[PDB]
Amino acid sequence: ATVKNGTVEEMKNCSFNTTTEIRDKEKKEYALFYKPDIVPLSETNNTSEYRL
Amino acid sequence: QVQLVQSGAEMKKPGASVRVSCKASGYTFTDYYIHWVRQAPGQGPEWMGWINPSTGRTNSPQKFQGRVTMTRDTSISTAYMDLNRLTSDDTAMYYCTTGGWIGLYSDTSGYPNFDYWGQGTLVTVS
Amino acid sequence: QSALTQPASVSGSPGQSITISCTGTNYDVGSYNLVSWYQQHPGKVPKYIIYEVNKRPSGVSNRFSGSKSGNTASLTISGLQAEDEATYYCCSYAGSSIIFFGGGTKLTVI
Amino acid sequence: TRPNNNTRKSVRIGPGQTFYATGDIIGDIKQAHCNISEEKWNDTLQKVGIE
Ligand SMILES: *[C@@H]1O[C@H](CO)[C@@H](O[C@@H]2O[C@H](CO)[C@@H](O[C@@H]3O[C@H](CO[C@H]4O[C@H](CO[C@H]5O[C@H](CO)[C@@H](O)[C@H](O)[C@@H]5O[C@H]5O[C@H](CO)[C@@H](O)[C@H](O)[C@@H]5O)[C@@H](O)[C@H](O)[C@@H]4O)[C@@H](O)[C@H](O[C@H]4O[C@H](CO)[C@@H](O)[C@H](O)[C@@H]4O[C@H]4O[C@H](CO)[C@@H](O)[C@H](O)[C@@H]4O[C@H]4O[C@H](CO)[C@@H](O)[C@H](O)[C@@H]4O)[C@@H]3O)[C@H](O)[C@H]2NC(C)=O)[C@H](O)[C@H]1NC(C)=O
Ligand SMILES: *[C@@H]1O[C@H](CO)[C@@H](O[C@@H]2O[C@H](CO)[C@@H](O[C@@H]3O[C@H](CO)[C@@H](O)[C@H](O[C@H]4O[C@H](CO)[C@@H](O)[C@H](O)[C@@H]4O[C@H]4O[C@H](CO)[C@@H](O)[C@H](O)[C@@H]4O)[C@@H]3O)[C@H](O)[C@H]2NC(C)=O)[C@H](O)[C@H]1NC(C)=O
Ligand SMILES: *[C@@H]1O[C@H](CO)[C@@H](O[C@@H]2O[C@H](CO)[C@@H](O[C@@H]3O[C@H](CO)[C@@H](O)[C@H](O)[C@@H]3O)[C@H](O)[C@H]2NC(C)=O)[C@H](O)[C@H]1NC(C)=O
Repeated sequence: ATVKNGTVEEMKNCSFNTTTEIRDKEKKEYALFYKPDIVPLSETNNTSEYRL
Repeated sequence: QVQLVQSGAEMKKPGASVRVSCKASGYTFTDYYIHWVRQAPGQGPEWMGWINPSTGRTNSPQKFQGRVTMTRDTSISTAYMDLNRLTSDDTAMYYCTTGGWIGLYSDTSGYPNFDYWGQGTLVTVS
Repeated sequence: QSALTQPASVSGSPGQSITISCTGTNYDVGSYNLVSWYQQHPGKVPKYIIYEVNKRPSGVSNRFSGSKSGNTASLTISGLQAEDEATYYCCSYAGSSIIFFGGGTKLTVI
Repeated sequence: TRPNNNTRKSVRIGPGQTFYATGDIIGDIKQAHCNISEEKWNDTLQKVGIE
C-alpha cells in the first residue's frame, strides 16, 4: 500500500488460501486487516508473509 | 491570487492515450482537492474523478472506472490526467478545478465546491 | 437530460425572478446539503454561483439566492437584470464519492 | 467518530458458516478521533484539583 504521510494509517491488504465450504477445493481470498491485528510470520527477510 | 493553467490544445487520432496537465499557483498544492470535469460540445459538464494531492488517493465514477489514470507530482505542483483508449466521445474541453479543503478529520472529497477553474484545453478524436 | 433533470429554458421580464429547479432523487439531492449551481455562457468557463445549497462565494452579485426541499433544489435570481441571461447548471453529491451535474437552463430578460 | 466508510465482505469457513470481513474503503481514508471541549475540561480539572 501507499499513504506516505504517517498521519493516517491505511489498512493492510492481505490474501490467503481458503478451505471452501466443499473443503478440499481451495480458492484464494483477500480481506483488509487493521495493522495491530497482524504480525509478520517469521524472522526471515520475507516482508510479505504475515500471521494473525 | 489563485489561478490554474493547463496544457495546450491538440489533435489526436482514435485509440491512443493523452496526457493532460494542470498546474496551480496561489495556495499550498497539497491542501485542496483537484477535481476533473469534462464538457463535450454543448453538453452539460461530466465529472471524471478527484485527486488528493497530499497522499495520492483517487476515485472515478462507474463509466470511467478503468480507463482514466490520474496522478500528480508534488515536487512541481502539477496534476496529471491520463485518459486511455480514446474514442470519439472523448472530444471535449477538459477542465481542472479546485475542490474542498483537506483535513485529517473529515472526508470533504465529495463536496462539489469548485472554487476556481482552469482555462480548459481541447481534445478532438476524429 | 444529462444526469439530473431541469427545465431547459425560461424567459421573463426584469424585476421578476426566473427560478430554475434541479431534480432529483433520494440518493443525489434529497440525502445531502451538498448542492451547488454553476453559470455558463458561449465560449466561457463555468461561473461558481452557490455552494452548500444556500451560500454564495465572493464575486457573485447578491441578487441570487438558493433553496431546497425534499428531492428537488432550486436557484432564485430575484431582481432580474439582463446580465443574468446565461446557462445555469446544478450539481450535487451523489453518494459513494460520486457527484452528478445537470443539463443546463438558459435565461432571458426581455 | 470513524470517518472511514468501510464496506463488508463475506468468506466461507468450512460448511455452512461465514466469516465477515472488511473488503473496501469507499472514499478518502481519514483519522479516527475523539473531541472534548477545552472550555469544559479546563474548568473540570481544576474543580477536581480543589478536591
Ligand atoms: C473535532 O474537532 C475538530 C477540530 O479540532 C474538527 O475539525 C474541524 O472541522 C471543521 C469542519 O467540520 C473544519 O472547518 C473548515 O475549515 C476550513 C479551513 O479554512 C480555515 O482556515 C483558512 C486558512 O487559510 C489558509 O488558506 C489560505 C487560502 O487558501 C492561504 O492563503 C493561507 O496561507 C492559509 O494557510 C494555507 O497556506 C499556508 C501557506 O504557508 C499553509 O501553511 C497552510 O497550511 C494552508 O495551506 C481560513 O482562510 C478560513 O477562513 C478558515 O479559518 C474552512 O474553509 C471551512 O469553511 C468552509 O466550509 C464550510 C463548510 O464546512 C462553509 O460553510 C464555509 O462557508 C467555508 O467556505 C469557504 O471554503 C470552502 C472550502 O474551503 C470554499 O468552497 C468556499 O468558497 C468558501 O471560500 C471562502 O474563501 C474564498 C477565498 O478563498 C472566498 O472567495 C469565499 O467567498 C469564502 O470567503 C471550515 O471552516 C476545521 O478546519 C477542522 N479543524 C481541523 C484542525 O482540521 C472536527 O470536525 C471535529 N469532529 C467532529 C466529529 O465534529
Ligand atoms: C458509504 O458507503 C455506502 C456503501 O457503498 C454508500 O451507500 C451506497 O450509496 C450509493 C449511492 O451512490 C447507492 O447506490 C444506489 O443504490 C440503489 C439501490 O439500493 C440504486 O437504485 C441507485 O441507482 C440510481 O442511481 C444511479 C446513479 O447513482 C442511476 O444510474 C440509476 O439508474 C438509479 O437512478 C434511477 O432510479 C432512481 C430511483 O428510482 C430514479 O430516481 C432516477 O431518476 C433513475 O431513474 C444507486 O445505484 C448504494 O445502494 C448504497 N449502498 C449501500 C450499501 O448503502 C454511502 O453512500 C456512503 N456514504 C456516503 C456519505 O457517501
Ligand atoms: C486488495 O488486494 C486485492 C487482490 O488480492 C485487490 O483485488 C483485485 O483488484 C483488481 C483491481 O480491481 C482486480 O483486477 C481487475 O479485475 C477485472 C476483472 O473483471 C479485470 O477486468 C481488470 O482488468 C483488472 O485486472 C482483481 O481482479 C482483484 N483481485 C481479485 C482476486 O478479485 C483489491 O483491489 C485490493 N484492495 C485494496 C484496497 O488495495
